Amino acid sequence: KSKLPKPVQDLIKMIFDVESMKKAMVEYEIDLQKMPLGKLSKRQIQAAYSILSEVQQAVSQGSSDSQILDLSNRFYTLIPHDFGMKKPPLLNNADSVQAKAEMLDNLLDIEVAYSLLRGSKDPIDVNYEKLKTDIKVVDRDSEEAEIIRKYVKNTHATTHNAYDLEVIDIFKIEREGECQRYKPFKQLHNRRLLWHGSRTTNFAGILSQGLRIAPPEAPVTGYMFGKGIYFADMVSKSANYCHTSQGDPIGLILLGEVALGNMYELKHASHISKLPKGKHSVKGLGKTTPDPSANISLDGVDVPLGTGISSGVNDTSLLYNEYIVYDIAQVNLKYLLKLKFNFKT
Ligand SMILES: CNCc1ccc(-c2[nH]c3cc(F)cc4c3c2CCNC4=O)cc1
Repeated sequence: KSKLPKPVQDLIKMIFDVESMKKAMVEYEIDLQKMPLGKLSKRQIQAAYSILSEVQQAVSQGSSDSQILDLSNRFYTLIPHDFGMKKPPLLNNADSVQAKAEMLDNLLDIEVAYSLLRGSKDPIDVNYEKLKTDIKVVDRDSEEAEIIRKYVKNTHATTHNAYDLEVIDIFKIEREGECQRYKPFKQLHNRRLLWHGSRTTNFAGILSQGLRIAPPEAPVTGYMFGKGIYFADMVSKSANYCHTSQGDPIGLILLGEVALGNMYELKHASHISKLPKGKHSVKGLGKTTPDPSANISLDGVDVPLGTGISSGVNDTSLLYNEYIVYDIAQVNLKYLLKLKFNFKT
């Protein structure tokens, strides 16, 4: 009965895949009986973030093993885990705290996906409408597809040699309310078409609610430029955040129009609470940048699809550029790509 094109139906099945959600939770060693998908709650996850912030503070402060163990046990009480024969890993380093924070980020979007899914017509059409997003297939033979394929081909980083990328499908997307929300930023200068990678299990949340900023209660660990929305001009830097594997080599990646305006240019980590007055974004400066002479205009937006060349910058923490905005209204999502990851083994 569903009149949606086959590629769009396949996308809906992929994003609302309950088996992918359960597999993710098993990998995280979550107790699926004590915290089923339907029992995930914002208030409990909020409280879990706060505890992880206390753990992060305890670890860097060099607190006693007693107070670290206490906080570690409090986290596992809020978010039940099942380690089987193995005892529960002690949360006593920054990497472990960041891994649990990123698990919570993914769990929240899985909760959104499951709540939508269980919230006459073909089930595929019903679930499509719940995304509150217009999704159209971009024709393979179109100049539009040629530009996007070239962006993918040209901006694969030399140091990301674990996989090759193949574009399966290109979708043009329009989130309900996003045009009205973006309107004020639409006439800002320096609008750029940039990559945003995420786990497939996040995309129901991303399409229904848009790209969002980490809450205050989330720990600061791994936010190089503070709590904002991060984008790449190199497809492979973003593609890495799809967290695809040989077992599941199909990923989803966004092209967003980002209203960057006056960029605060940084070479090193700075946890931005407030931009300098007159700045609209941060650019992390990479050693390698898309060749600016190959910059193209797609529907009034700059597409940096040039091959990676040396920037001017040797004295930087970053191999590749990154772009951060601190207002959700500065992003207009344009395309969603289904990518095949061909791992080299
Ligand atoms: C949430 N834990 C800390 C954290 C995790 C991931 C990111 C991040 N940095 C990026 C740079 C970039 F150029 C592109 C991306 C990211 C991300 C994740 C979002 N997606 C990206 O493509 C930033 C902070």
